[PDB]
Amino acid sequence: MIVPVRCFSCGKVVGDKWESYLNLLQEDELDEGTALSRLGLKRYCCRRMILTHVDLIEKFLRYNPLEKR
Amino acid sequence: NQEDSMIMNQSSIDRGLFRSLFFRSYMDQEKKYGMSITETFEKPQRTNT
Amino acid sequence: RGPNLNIVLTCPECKVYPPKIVERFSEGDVVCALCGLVLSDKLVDRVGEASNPLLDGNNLSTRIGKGETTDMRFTKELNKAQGKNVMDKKDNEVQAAFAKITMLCDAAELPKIVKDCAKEAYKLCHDEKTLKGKSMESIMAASILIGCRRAEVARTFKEIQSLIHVKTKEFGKTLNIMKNILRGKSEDGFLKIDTDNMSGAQNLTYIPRFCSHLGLPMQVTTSAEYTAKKCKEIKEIAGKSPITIAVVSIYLNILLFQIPITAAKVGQTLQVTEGTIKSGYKILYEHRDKLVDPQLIANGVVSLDNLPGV
Amino acid sequence: TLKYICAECSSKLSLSRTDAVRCKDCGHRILLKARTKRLVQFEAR
Amino acid sequence: KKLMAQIFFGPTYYQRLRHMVDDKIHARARGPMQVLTRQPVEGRSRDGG
Amino acid sequence: MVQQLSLFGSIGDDGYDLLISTLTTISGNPPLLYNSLCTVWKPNPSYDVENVNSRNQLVEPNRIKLSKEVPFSYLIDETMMDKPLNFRILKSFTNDKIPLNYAMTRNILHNTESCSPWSLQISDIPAAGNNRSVSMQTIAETIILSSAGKNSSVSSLMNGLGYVFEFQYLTIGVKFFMKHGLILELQKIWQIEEAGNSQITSGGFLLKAYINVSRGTDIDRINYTETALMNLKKELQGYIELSVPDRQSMDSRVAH
Ligand SMILES: [Mg+2]
Ligand SMILES: [Zn+2]
Ligand SMILES: [Zn+2]
Ligand SMILES: [Zn+2]
Repeated sequence: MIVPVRCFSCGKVVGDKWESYLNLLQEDELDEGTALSRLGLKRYCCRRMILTHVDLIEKFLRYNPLEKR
Repeated sequence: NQEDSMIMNQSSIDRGLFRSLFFRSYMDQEKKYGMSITETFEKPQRTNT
Repeated sequence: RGPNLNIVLTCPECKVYPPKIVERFSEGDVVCALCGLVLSDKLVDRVGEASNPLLDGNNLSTRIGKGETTDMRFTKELNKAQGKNVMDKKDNEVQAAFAKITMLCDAAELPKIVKDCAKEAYKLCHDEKTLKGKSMESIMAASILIGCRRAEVARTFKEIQSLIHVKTKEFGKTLNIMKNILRGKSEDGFLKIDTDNMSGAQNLTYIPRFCSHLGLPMQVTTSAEYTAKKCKEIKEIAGKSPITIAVVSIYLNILLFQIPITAAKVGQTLQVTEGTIKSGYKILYEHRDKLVDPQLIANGVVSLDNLPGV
Repeated sequence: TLKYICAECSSKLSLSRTDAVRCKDCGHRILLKARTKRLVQFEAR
Repeated sequence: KKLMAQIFFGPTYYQRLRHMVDDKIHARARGPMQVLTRQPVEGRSRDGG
Repeated sequence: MVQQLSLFGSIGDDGYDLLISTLTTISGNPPLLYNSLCTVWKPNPSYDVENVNSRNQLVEPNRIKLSKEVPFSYLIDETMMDKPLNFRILKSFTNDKIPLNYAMTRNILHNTESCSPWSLQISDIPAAGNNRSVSMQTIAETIILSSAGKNSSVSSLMNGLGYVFEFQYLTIGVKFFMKHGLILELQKIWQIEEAGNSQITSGGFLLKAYINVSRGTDIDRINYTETALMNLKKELQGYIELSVPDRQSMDSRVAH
């Protein structure tokens, strides 16, 4: 839904790396493995935590808010 | 983990492995059986209900 | 009168009346809450058929139909058996009248609350000596009108006459007789507060349906409701029929919102004389300030200069 | 008396018992009861 | 200590199935009885037998 | 966690000396004049309480009582110093006239530094089992020894624990310590009020024959004390009747 705060296996904080991962993908033209390595995810548990994350929160956000202030 | 059991990581469970939301919806109606026989939504009181 | 046959379930040790009793459903127990003594155990919380003893009474009957292996000569003889019964002729005719009520409400696509209210109104006004010579279609029409008014889904005499070919005079006579019978039944049994349900005008309930028939927006419908509410304060037009009041308020708000629907089209849709609509608009033209909803002109969605003069 | 929000126009409304359950601004018939004003406690686990 | 055997190790896709033990755990010492047979009722939601 | 195995009765004022002589013959012990000013505290009605406790068991609010002696110089009205303190002084106490009054009991309660010793007793309704021939009640009691501070009055301490004063009574009587730990008390009770004292035991003495057992789980001890009470009852038949009083009477819970 939204990127997890920590890696499930080891507990490395990965929730701060999602925007930089997307930026390395879309404006530095790196492939995903080099992007993960540049973020510093060397364990494949941490690599799949970002690589396999499906970020459904903007799909949820395209709907109008039910309570609007 | 014998006979198809599995050992899951409690630390991974704490960090959110396979955590899920469960939603259950309860639907209720107020219906009019007759003239004065009508259901109504209100907070009931033990003195008169 | 008669035997008591009532179980008063009290704690035999606390000796407190009224007893403080907890019915523990999950444990199947009834306990005294003061001391915890179990008074009665093995509590009883599908297999039959539903029957409401208010609509068709305490009538229990089963029909005969084809099974897995059924010869048709035996079914035809048994079907004539239930028909050739003299004890339940009144039950048969009241069920036929309920069937007519249901088919009329289905042809009108009225809701189930209207069907139930009309059926109960017919059952309460049935077999009354004051209602014997009136025609059955008039009984049906008056019961349908009473059901609509009681469900606040009120239609008009023109609607019920479009459904049922009934003469207007004895329709009104039947409606008056059944209203008297229903008030007598309410006084005899359970008493009901009217709170403006049987009222003859009910002009606020006709605005949304007529606006839907004309294809008007929701804000135009709400402004027409406000205008129809404020027309009651006007003495000269409060004596008019509620249909006419609703139609002239709707037409005034149509002219206010520049909806391209002519008075002839409104009259053809709502079965009101175009001259009557024009006269109502020309007499409500004088009271423009009170009728038109004030925050509409405050927000500027409409202006009072849009209405054509007389 | 009690606070409701329309389904799609997100308008705030106050309803009593005798009020019909409909939206007054756009005419929609689906209203959601408002989020409670009290603080709600969640363990962060 | 090192395990004498080396372990086949790596990511695998797993699915959380909807049979949770909390939706299936059920016990009844005494409870409601059926209307007809006055036997314990059916279902864990009805505190049955 | 004591249990009181108890029987109750009453006598008139005329038969008081006859019962004193009879019980002297029964026990071999002279009667013992005693008093205990009992002050009763109920939970504060301005305090919203929960029916549950720290655990998940739901309980009723209960009146909890504080009892202590009063010196007999405070009960002598400056006219009977000469007669010694014995069973004979209870014949004079028949009416509502008691020298201990509401002002002085208020002075005792408010301590107007250190406070006198008290006994804090909490008692529930007796057991509902209709198979015991004697009234069995459960009493939990502490001994409040001393107090200090600027807020050292025992009434304000009871307020701090959350209990306000409801009523108080002074009981004066004589007791016998007879065979095998049976305490039989014979007492008058006066309610102490600002409107005036009132003799609750009007025209007679109340009788309470009780045995304290530390472990009510010990069924052998319970049965032994019960059959000692019935032995006393059999010995006392013909003259006075011992019977179990009402559990609704012995209940000290706050009704609502
Ligand atoms: Mg299996
Ligand atoms: Zn990791
Ligand atoms: Zn009880
Ligand atoms: Zn809306």
